[PDB]
Amino acid sequence: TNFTISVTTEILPVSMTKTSVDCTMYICGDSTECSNLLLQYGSFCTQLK
Amino acid sequence: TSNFRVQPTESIVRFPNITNLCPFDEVFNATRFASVYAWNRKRISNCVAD
Ligand SMILES: *[C@@H]1O[C@H](CO)[C@@H](O[C@@H]2O[C@H](CO)[C@@H](O)[C@H](O)[C@H]2NC(C)=O)[C@H](O)[C@H]1NC(C)=O
Ligand SMILES: *[C@@H]1O[C@H](CO)[C@@H](O)[C@H](O)[C@H]1NC(C)=O
Ligand SMILES: *[C@@H]1O[C@H](CO)[C@@H](O)[C@H](O)[C@H]1NC(C)=O
Repeated sequence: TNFTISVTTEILPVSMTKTSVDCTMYICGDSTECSNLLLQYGSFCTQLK
Repeated sequence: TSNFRVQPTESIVRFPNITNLCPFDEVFNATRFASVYAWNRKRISNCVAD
């Protein structure tokens, strides 16, 4: 015999903070010899980028 | 493609040198030496080595 108007909240995530990973300076830092050694590992950093 | 970096150019090593040098000849040109079981330990510190 009666009606009620109810308002409900629904929270759904949309996205997240985009992050860029620099493989070379995170793994080997500023060392040139470490970068030369890592260059023989292939293209892992390029694939992850 | 790549990343931007600043190449090193000069050194700003910050530790003033110690007033004396390390006497490495004390353990090398000693007039006598100790045995293996009871050696002689000479702590060399606060100096500049070569
Ligand atoms: C249906 O319900 C509403 C409230 O949910 C009723 O409205 C109330 O009516 C009384 C008297 O008529 C007032 O004193 C209130 O202030 C009203 N409430 C609101 C929120 O306005 C309504 O009367 C009900 N209808 C029936 C047929 O029972
Ligand atoms: C240390 O530096 C002083 C100058 O501040 C210099 O005269 C001395 O020959 C240097 N060598 C030593 C003692 O380590
Ligand atoms: C001991 O030998 C070293 C190396 O030959 C030499 O420099 C030094 O003058 C000698 N004498 C002493 C007292 O260290």
